[PDB]
Amino acid sequence: IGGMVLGGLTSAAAIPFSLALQARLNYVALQTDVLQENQKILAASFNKAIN
Amino acid sequence: FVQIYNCNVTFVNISRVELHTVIPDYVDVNKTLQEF
Amino acid sequence: YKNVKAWSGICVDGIYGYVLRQPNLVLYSDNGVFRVTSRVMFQPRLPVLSD
Ligand SMILES: *[C@@H]1O[C@H](CO)[C@@H](O[C@@H]2O[C@H](CO)[C@@H](O[C@@H]3O[C@H](CO)[C@@H](O)[C@H](O)[C@@H]3O)[C@H](O)[C@H]2NC(C)=O)[C@H](O)[C@H]1NC(C)=O
Ligand SMILES: *[C@@H]1O[C@H](CO)[C@@H](O)[C@H](O)[C@H]1NC(C)=O
Repeated sequence: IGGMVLGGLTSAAAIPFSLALQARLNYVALQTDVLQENQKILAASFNKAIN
Repeated sequence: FVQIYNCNVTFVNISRVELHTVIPDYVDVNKTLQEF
Repeated sequence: YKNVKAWSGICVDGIYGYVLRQPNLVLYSDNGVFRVTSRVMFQPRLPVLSD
């Protein structure tokens, strides 16, 4: 689990999970939008799914 | 590179002219046409 | 998903077809404005010659 947020930084610095996911999105299709409209939708949807 | 508008803060801050010092062989053709 | 007016390529002067290098991209007419998008996610941007 920690591997999800321990993004590839110096030291053992972590990144926000929001960023981690953004990277995993760019993998699929490079994102052309500066603002992450998608993240609040997906976080909410995710939270419901887990519950 | 690809062009995307927006400029989401955490970017190299640079003028079009200065850009050639970041990306070699960049040519500001419009400026060039105005000068030549 | 959106309905997209795709083109197979651009044929300049009736002689020179030019097509997107990467097969995962769509060139389309946004009511006359030509844009490029992923075939997977609707994240449009303007084309460049290097495409
Ligand atoms: C590149 O240049 C831009 C444009 O000058 C700088 O971005 C802007 O930086 C200010 C400082 O980082 C942002 O902070 C603002 O401060 C005022 C207080 O003086 C406050 O009321 C505003 O709410 C705000 O936080 C400003 O939003 C921001 N620009 C963007 C796009 O957000 C950017 O600093 C420079 N880039 C880098 C990497 O430093
Ligand atoms: C760039 O050059 C074209 C050709 O001279 C002219 O139409 C255009 O308005 C110029 N653009 C700028 C930003 O000066």
